[PDB]
Amino acid sequence: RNKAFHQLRQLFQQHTARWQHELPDLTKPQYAVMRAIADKPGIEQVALIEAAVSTKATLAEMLARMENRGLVRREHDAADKRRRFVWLTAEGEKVLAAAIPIGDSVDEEFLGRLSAEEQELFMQLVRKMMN
Amino acid sequence: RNKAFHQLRQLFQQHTARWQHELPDLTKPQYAVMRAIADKPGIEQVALIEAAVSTKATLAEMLARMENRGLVRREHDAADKRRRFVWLTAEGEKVLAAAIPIGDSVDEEFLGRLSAEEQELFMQLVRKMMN
Repeated sequence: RNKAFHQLRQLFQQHTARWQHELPDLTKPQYAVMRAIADKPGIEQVALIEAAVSTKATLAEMLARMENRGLVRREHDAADKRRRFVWLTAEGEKVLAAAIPIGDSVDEEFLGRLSAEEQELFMQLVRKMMN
Repeated sequence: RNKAFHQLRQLFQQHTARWQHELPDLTKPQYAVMRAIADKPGIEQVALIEAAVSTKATLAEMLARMENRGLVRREHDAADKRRRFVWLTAEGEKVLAAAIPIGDSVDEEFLGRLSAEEQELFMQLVRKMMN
């Protein structure tokens, strides 16, 4: 179709499908969460919605499953047990470190068909469409 | 993040969220299916996976729910009851015709921040990354 956002879902689904084959137990939302926890340990669970793209509900179920698999650990505010702080466990660290090159490689199967200038320009368009 | 595909999911989720508010009972996959049935009535259910971006399973559940709401109707091959042909009902026609301007409008909140040349160029990048 000639619809930009239809072709967008085409590209996004192909990337997701390749991601699923390569990382069957770590989806892109789960991977992004873990990336965001690594470069900000103790990040607030609420601040992790922007840093990972999600809703409060989806992040809650995600973090529960990751907590259930020993990938992350969480601590609460003593004054407001609603707010939570999230860290990556040593097991989660190992999972994340191994997944980064695989994710980069899945990105590269698509980004690699673009020049560095084209990749940068794709990024400025996507950012201009958001802000 | 500086990751093109992370920002892609950012843009795609914002568009989906606005789509959900405007068309709560017609998701983008459901809308794309209906568009593809309109300009090819009697299309084979299997051929509707490409024309709508989906898996066989997701399309089956989608078409069942749409059939259950009288939006589409289906006929089978007499020699192979597995294969199905899909049409839009008159009620589905009305739903589709009303949804097209709303969808275009949701697309426009993002595409409108781009010049015609920028929109065309975003499309060539997305297509170059797929083929």
